[PDB]
Amino acid sequence: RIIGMGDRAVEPNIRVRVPFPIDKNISADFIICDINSYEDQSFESMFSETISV
Amino acid sequence: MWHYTSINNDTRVALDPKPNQIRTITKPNTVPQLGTDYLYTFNSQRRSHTLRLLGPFQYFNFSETDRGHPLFRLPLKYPSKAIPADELIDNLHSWMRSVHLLHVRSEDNTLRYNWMLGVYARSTNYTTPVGQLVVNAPAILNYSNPQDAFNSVFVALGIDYIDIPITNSNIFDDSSTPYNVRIWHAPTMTEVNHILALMRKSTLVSTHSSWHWNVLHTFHYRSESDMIDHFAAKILEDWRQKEKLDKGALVEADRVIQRLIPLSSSTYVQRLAAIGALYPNEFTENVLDLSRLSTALLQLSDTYYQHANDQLRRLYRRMYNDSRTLYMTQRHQELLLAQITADPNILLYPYTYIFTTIPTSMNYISNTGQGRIKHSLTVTGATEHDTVADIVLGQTGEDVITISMVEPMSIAVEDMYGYVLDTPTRDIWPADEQIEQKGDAVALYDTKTSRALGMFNNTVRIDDLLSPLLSLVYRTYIKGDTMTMTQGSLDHLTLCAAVDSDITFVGNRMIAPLPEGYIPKPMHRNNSTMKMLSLYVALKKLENFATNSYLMAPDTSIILLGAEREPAVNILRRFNRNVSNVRIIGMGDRAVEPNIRVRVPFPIDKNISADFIICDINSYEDQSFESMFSETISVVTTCASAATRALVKINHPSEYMINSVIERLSQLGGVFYHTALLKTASQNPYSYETYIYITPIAAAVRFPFYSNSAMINRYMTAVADDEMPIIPSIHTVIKGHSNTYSPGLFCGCVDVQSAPLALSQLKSYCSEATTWRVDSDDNLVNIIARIDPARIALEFRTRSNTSAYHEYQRYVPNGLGFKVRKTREFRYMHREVTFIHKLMMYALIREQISLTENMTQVVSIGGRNLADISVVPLNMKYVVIDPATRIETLTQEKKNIEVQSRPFQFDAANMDLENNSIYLFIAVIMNEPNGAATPARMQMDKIRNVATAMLTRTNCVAYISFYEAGIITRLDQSTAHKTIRVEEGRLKVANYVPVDTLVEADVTLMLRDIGITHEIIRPSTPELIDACSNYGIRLGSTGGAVLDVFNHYSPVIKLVRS
Amino acid sequence: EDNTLRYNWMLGVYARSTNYTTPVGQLVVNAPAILNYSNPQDAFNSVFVALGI
Amino acid sequence: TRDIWPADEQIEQKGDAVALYDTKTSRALGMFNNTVRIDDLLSPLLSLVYRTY
Amino acid sequence: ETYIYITPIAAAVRFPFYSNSAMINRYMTAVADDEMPIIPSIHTVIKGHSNTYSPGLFCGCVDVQSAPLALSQLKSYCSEATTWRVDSDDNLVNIIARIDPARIAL
Ligand SMILES: Nc1ncnc2c1ncn2[C@@H]1O[C@H](CSCC[C@H](N)C(=O)O)[C@@H](O)[C@H]1O
Ligand SMILES: Nc1ncnc2c1ncn2[C@@H]1O[C@H](CSCC[C@H](N)C(=O)O)[C@@H](O)[C@H]1O
Ligand SMILES: Nc1ncnc2c1ncn2[C@@H]1O[C@H](CSCC[C@H](N)C(=O)O)[C@@H](O)[C@H]1O
Repeated sequence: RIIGMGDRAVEPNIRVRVPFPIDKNISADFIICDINSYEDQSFESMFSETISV
Repeated sequence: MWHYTSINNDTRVALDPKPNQIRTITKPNTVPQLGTDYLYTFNSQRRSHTLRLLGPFQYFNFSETDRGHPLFRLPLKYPSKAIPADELIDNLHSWMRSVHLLHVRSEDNTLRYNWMLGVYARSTNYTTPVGQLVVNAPAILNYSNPQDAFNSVFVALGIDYIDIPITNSNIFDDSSTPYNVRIWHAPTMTEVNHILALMRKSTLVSTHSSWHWNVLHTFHYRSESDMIDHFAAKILEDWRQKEKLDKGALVEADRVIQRLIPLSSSTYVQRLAAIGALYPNEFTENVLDLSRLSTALLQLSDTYYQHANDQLRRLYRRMYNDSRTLYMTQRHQELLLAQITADPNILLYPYTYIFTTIPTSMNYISNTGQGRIKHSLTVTGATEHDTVADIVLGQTGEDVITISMVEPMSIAVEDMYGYVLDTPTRDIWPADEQIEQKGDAVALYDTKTSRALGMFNNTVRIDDLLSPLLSLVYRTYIKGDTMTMTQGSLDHLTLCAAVDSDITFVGNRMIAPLPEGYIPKPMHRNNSTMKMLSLYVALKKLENFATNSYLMAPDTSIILLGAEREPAVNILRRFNRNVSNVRIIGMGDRAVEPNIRVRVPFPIDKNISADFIICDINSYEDQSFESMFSETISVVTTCASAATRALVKINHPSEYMINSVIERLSQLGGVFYHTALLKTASQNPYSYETYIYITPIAAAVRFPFYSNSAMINRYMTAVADDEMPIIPSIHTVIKGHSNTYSPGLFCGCVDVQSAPLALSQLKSYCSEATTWRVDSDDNLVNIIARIDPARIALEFRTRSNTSAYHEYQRYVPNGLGFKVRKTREFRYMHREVTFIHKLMMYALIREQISLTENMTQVVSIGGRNLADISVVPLNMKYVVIDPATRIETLTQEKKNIEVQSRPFQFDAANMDLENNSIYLFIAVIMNEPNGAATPARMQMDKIRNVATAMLTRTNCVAYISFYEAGIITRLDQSTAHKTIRVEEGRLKVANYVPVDTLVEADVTLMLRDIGITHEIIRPSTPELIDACSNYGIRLGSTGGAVLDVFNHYSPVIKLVRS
Repeated sequence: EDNTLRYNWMLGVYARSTNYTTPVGQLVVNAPAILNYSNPQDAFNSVFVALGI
Repeated sequence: TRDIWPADEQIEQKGDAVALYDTKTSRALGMFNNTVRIDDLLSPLLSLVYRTY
Repeated sequence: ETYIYITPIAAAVRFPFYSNSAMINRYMTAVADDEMPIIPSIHTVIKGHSNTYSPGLFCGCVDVQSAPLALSQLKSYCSEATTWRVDSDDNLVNIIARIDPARIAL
């Protein structure tokens, strides 16, 4: 099973947010995260986004 | 201050061959043989013949004399490929052979040959004064410096300008040109100012900022309607050149600005020029760019006129009225300042204007590539809704959206054949309970099983599930195959259903040969053959666990008692064809040769005899119990003595029937018999059709009888007529935050303008959704949504609607997905057995909670905000106690939800439960907080310590679920093990880590001296029906055999004590 | 532009196939927008009132 | 390599991140960043073993 | 663009944090705006023993009669060079040379 998710996705990729509100029960053996973008925001707000990922 | 950089260098000027090499690159190209230089692709559009010559034969116009004669005509008028690849190479060679230009070989190494003007004269046969000049003196076309190339052909003639038609790249598109160009005589800077002021008030002309050759030249268009096709073509390029510059890179496109500048023009390109000269915020693109573009940009220009917003409109209107000057943006202007000082004496567009206000973007995000986007909606957001519209949709069509149901599924190959064996447990049949069980069978029989149960029984069948796929490996069989290997599970499969005829094996592995011209018919399978082929296998599995047999030793006899006339015999005969001498006999009370028509058992004589008997007797409605019983019981006792290892079939597994079957065997036969019933796959789920396998003991049987009856119990749960069939349906209508909708799903289409209006409301009923646009410029968006009671119970808690309008509105227009062709949607979805088991877990507790006098709070321990359904009423507070979960937003919106971020414990050290708290203990009393595995002696304390406290706490029910031991061996002898695998010592359900079993005999006994009240309630059929009906979920067929066993051995113990 | 319209297939192809010769097939030449309807039944009510048949 | 994060250097490292972020990395560094990419390096060859296939 | 791989220890980690930060340091060397983008270019011109040329490369063609005249001067700016005639009887020789600061300083 190879699943794909993101905040701009298209079937069979599923369009969601990160982390996303409660429920939905994400689960896997491996996760590869490539989150980032797309310009821009001040440091005090950017930090809270990077650290939350 | 970024001031990006670039390299500006003429790209046309540096194409012209040398004056002494111009000889080489023209005629002497007969030595080489083309091949890769020119570009050719062919489409069966049809038709397309894009044959395009590249440098140095690009921008080359063709004379009408040597155009048609040599080549072009005939190759085109095949027309339909055809068109051998040899034709192009050999024929194009023939053309390029006979061609040359007039020139003079020079000695100076710093000369260049004018290509453009040279080929212009040649192609016109030197007819005009411009082309005749280069006949008497062909050395005029040699120059050492650009610009000075043309200065020599205005002074020598006395003319002011030269007009020249353009070149079409495609050499098979023989049509009139869209426009032409005109080159003006202009030496100095002061001349350009004089000419461009003269270009005004004249038909239709244009320019473009800078120029190649350092000499003024302009464009002249044919008609007004064919100008916007050229403006919209250049504007598109400038948007790409500044895309790489604004980020910062290296480009080589000289000129700096590609945008065209309309001089004397109409009124359609003044509107178009304005919108293009402000670099709109098409990011991501949107716009509807692919097509038609020429009309999409006209709609775009209408946007900024009123939009969006302010000084953006003003900028637009400051360009609409003007459109006479070149508008630049500081940074982009600097490129000209950087290169105007690098080399003096170079012409630029006199009239420039600089502005620094973009200012900003929205911005947007979207995509325009094939795809069908799924959505996942939530119950919180940053917006506030109150009293909104009812966004109505209707009409699906049958072309775009097809609605069906069974559902069809997709599995493997060996998984088609598996079974689960049960085992008796009782050793005595009381004479006081022998008439108690009878009364249950008699009273039940009178009224047939629930009408609601039969809503799925004869509605869907195994045939409709497996056949669809089973007849696709038929197409695979044809022409194609690999190593097959006799005996294997693949072997008898492709021998059976795929091929009516026999199968020849050569090497025990190969499939050969091929069907030359005759196509062998697909074996016609039947409803009464699928049950027999999966039982034949089970029969061989019950004999010996050793795998890879399936074939018998020579001189073995098997007889079937059908179920005639039915095939099966032919299938189990062709399979045993190769193996020496095997006898497969078929009999029944409706049979046809080679099947023998008889009765059962049949009067004396005839001497029936075999090694194995498979009985499928029954039917066909109807007769009263006292007469039916005597028929069912007479079948068993006449197959038990007919063979040594037979298997029989009974209806109504009611615990009376099964016990009367054993009773009638233990008395007659010597040394008793050993009996055990079983289920197999492909038996039509929830059909209460069990099978009884009979073995001649091996000594003396310990526990012949049944006690609680686990597998049978399924049957003994049906009830008489009640309420209604339920039945899912469609709505095609949406209210805003309004309760009361029937289970099912709904779909339609809405205006893209109010697409995100619908999405903001769908969150109240469902979590999943699917959208797509049919075509890029239809503006209609199709929507499918599915109603789940798992979200309804979470939506309508209080009054807060919120939602997130802002989030979804960022899709319009494009970004909702694009999908062509047709698509089919189904009704009953597909879920495994890990999910359905839980749907029965919560369907049970819901009945128990919503019945008691009074409640204070419902408490769950472990989960993802799950088991929300079951909390009744919705007014009731809901508490979650788990170490890991998401908090805040969901708990802030007055949902009466609260979460404690602490690990619970079961030591009776700090217990505080109190009046009316309902605690759930799902799976959190098993393994560790991380995901390891715990002993079986450390899980008992999690009940002892909860009870110890509960003894003093006022009537406070605790709901606890735990695994029942005995599975150890019950799923070890079985053949179905795709899931619910047992790792010798531990149960492996789903994922996690395999967990230890709990000895039910000890767990029950140990609570008879500490605890007070402890009732064990197991989920039954009624919970299965309600689960499948509300959610709309089919049973997993091969997982259905898993459910009706796994379900039983997970007790839910209710500790309701005061 | 309205997303809640449906095109009458049966009547449309009937007229086309007869070269719009009959009064019923000529009606849909001057005004081909008559074949659009939002509600069944009302599809046909428009081609009896306009003809008088 | 480190085992302790000093509480006196936790705000010294912060000041470096905050002061640096404000101004994007060197313009000269970006002369090669978005100018050349892996795609332009490997794809040329990667699509020649396509013809081999 | 670095990546962070995370593993659930196996017992207790010794050195979880970073000190000098070697791989990260690369990032922490960028500065604000300064001078110029530099950018290589072409010259198509040769002076005899005269300093001050912009980095990059230059090329063209000369009369074969004065081919070795150019070669005697290219040695001042570069070490590598490439020449070829187009055709046997053109008498034009194409020259490509590349400027190296490893030779300028010598
Ligand atoms: N939690 C989140 N919030 C916002 N955007 C997210 C996200 N998780 C992933 N993304 C997406 O990740 C992207 C970072 S750049 C990703 C590369 C880009 N998708 C490409 O195809 O080249 C953003 O476009 C963003 O939409
Ligand atoms: N002793 C017996 N008396 C009556 N019918 C018997 C019988 N033994 C077998 N049968 C037959 O078994 C059938 C039960 S249903 C069998 C399935 C059916 N033949 C089919 O092809 O789908 C009855 O039709 C009955 O004719
Ligand atoms: N002290 C405690 N008491 C009860 N549950 C606990 C606990 N500590 C942790 N848990 C929870 O028990 C769960 C074990 S795993 C349960 C299945 C998992 N929630 C799923 O959705 O698939 C974990 O989710 C964990 O959050």
